[PDB]
Amino acid sequence: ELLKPRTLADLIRILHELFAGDEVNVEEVQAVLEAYESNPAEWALYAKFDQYRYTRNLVDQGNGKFNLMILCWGEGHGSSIHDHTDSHCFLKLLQGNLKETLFDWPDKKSNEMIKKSERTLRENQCAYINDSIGLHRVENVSHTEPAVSLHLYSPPFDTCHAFDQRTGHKNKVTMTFHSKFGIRTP
Ligand SMILES: N[C@@H](CSOO)C(=O)O
Ligand SMILES: [Fe+3]
Repeated sequence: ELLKPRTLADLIRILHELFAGDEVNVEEVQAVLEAYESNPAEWALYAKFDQYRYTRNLVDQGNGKFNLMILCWGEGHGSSIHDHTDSHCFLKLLQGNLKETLFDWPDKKSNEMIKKSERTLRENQCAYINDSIGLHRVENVSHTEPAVSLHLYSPPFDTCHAFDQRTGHKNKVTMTFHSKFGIRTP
């Protein structure tokens, strides 16, 4: 039975229930994430920005089944074209807007990676990606408004690949956390 999360804390409790087993009902997880109405007071602790690039701030470790984190995107900050290491990845906007550009997995032959589609993700909306859907880039294209998003990955992963848009060549990258549970983790 899926109920509306009343607060971020309630959302976390609900997620622990939805991930108690060995599989993931993607549509139910997406629905509960969408239903949580972003309340900035509840997540201010995690919203730690860096001047030069987007930051990843761990909120909950999901008793091992998932990581829930808040990403903070300065004006003009974006990601690489990347995969998600055989994990489910949910993205919900808490503040601002992000542009998501989708790409196909490259062929082994070196070639320009052409965009398959793009969309604008708006406040409170929840998107989903996995490697079977494709690769993506996420960017805050705003010149005036920082963006904040809530991300859930299951299983957790701390490495992925970044893809060179001009060739499709990939490189392994290790992901780091700017903070964990509200504490800066240099
Ligand atoms: N996967 C990127 C953010 S775009 O993914 O919903 C990251 O976790 O840093
Ligand atoms: Fe991503």
